[PDB]
Amino acid sequence: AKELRCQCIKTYSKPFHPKFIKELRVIESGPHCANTEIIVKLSDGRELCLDPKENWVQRVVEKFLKRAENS
Amino acid sequence: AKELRCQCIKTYSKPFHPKFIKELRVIESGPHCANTEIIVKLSDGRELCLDPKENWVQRVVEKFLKRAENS
Repeated sequence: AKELRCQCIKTYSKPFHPKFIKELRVIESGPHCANTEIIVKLSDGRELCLDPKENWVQRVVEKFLKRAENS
Repeated sequence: AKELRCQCIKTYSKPFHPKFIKELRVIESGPHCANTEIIVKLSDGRELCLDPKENWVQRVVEKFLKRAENS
């Protein structure tokens, strides 16, 4: 219990399409973060962090849910 | 490329409250699963699988998003 950083320190400043998203990850404020961070994983086997502060993020992410649900 | 099982083979048949949920995980149909599975992680450091086929799942999960977003 000394110093803990959020799971996401930076974000992605480039809107994309869920076509590259295969796995979604959302972590609520934890003992390391006092806020909320929406993480994601690309099929290429990579992991990035999005900022819910951007409208395009709420969209590309919304589509992923509507796509994984309709599947 | 021989045999791959879905990330979630079983599900939870007991509705609960997002109060125990700290991290959410959603994996769309992959090379191992031809469908969609909503995984989740409890603060206790455990991981289970929910079935979007249940209405209470769409609710406790919906609250998590509305809670992590309002935070």
